[PDB]
Amino acid sequence: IIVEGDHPSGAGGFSAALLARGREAVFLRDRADILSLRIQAAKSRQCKT
Amino acid sequence: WAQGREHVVGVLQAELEQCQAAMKALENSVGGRKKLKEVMSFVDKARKGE
Repeated sequence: IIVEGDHPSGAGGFSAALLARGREAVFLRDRADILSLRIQAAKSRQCKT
Repeated sequence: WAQGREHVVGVLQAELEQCQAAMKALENSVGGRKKLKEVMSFVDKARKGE
């Protein structure tokens, strides 16, 4: 989907503060995944050496 | 009276149908039917004592 706004007010039914809250939410999601993936890397056999 | 009785049903129901459509129409505008039902849940709650 495309929105075309620098500052979207209501897109897909969401208020201007609601878009901010979801953005932050995706930042937290990608942060969490990267952290899990690094924990798995720390328990990897290749970090043993 | 019988004639008015027969007509009121078809008229009144046609008014109801345009009413439900306008509701759907508000649904699409707000976004999801699920979201609008949420805000409806918040308003009903605030209207009750909940």
